Amino acid sequence: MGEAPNQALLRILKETEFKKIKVLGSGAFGTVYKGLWIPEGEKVKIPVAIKELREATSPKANKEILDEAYVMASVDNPHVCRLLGICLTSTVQLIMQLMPFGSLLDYVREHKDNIGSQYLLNWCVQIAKGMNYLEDRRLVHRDLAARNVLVKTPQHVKITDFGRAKLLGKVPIKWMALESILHRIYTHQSDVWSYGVTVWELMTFGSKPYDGIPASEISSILEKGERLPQPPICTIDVYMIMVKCWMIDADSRPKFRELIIEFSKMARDPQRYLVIQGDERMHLPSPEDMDDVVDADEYL
Ligand SMILES: CO[C@@H]1CCN(c2nccc(Nc3cc4n(C5CCC6(CC5)OCCO6)c(C)cn4n3)n2)C[C@@H]1F
Ligand SMILES: [Cl-]
Ligand SMILES: [Cl-]
Ligand SMILES: [Cl-]
Ligand SMILES: [Cl-]
Repeated sequence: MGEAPNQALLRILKETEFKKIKVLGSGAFGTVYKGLWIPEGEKVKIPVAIKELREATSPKANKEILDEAYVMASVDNPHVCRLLGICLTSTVQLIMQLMPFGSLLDYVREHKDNIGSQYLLNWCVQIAKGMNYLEDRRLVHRDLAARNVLVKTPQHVKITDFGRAKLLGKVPIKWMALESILHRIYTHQSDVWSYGVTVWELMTFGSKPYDGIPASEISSILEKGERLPQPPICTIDVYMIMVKCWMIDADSRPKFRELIIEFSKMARDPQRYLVIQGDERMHLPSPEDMDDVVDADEYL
């Protein structure tokens, strides 16, 4: 025992236990469907996202989806997405929890006129909680960004996208720490950098970081000492935390546990820390042969 044994269970599901209802999106990875999973013998209906392979089943693609599935089967935290199982059909399918409100990036862009300070600062806490869990599990995420946080409810977000994640190419330069761009060094403290950019995406309502700058210049821009600008809604309190995440010395950046502490202090008095016009009034969502629908988080 030099590392501890990963005693996670990989569950293999029959195709007959589930049904695809609509497509939620498609890329070069394949297709995410909305479905229901109904495990045999249990009077339980579980809403799922089924990520099917690209149909072009291929040793390289099949390798990489199973690496993602390895990590997603191995995590268990309220702010991290878990895999429910695999189906080993001709195109392999990962069965995941449905996060019905989508990515947090798209959510902030769509709902900006009704997102208030309490929600933004609570999202920051939740992402810091889930990243602190990944640090405990010894996983460096390597692709933290507001695209890769999903919304179960507006009150409940989870980190996803474990397809870069590593223990202990085309790359997302504008979320990466300087050591990662220059030297390929990745650490928990380089995910802290990306957390800073992620918070910046949220507090700017989904604005693109470094918009217009070619990715070759980013490393030189950063070496010269420039960072992303203070979002309009942000007090110096919140923005100084973003700045601290973007220090050159990685050990001078905050820990995820300290981000939990700081953002949760701020979340007890939101309007002292983010200034949003109309904040006091803003009210967001809180939610069909569907008697036996249980969410995956209650199906242990
Ligand atoms: C491209 O591989 C990723 C792997 C991670 N993923 C995921 N993990 C754990 C649960 C879950 N659940 C879910 C996803 C969605 N979506 C979208 C979100 C945005 C989207 C299309 C699917 O995924 C990213 C690109 O575009 C919607 C409208 C409802 N739910 N519920 N998804 C989403 C992808 F599969
Ligand atoms: Cl692990
Ligand atoms: Cl801006
Ligand atoms: Cl200001
Ligand atoms: Cl601090």
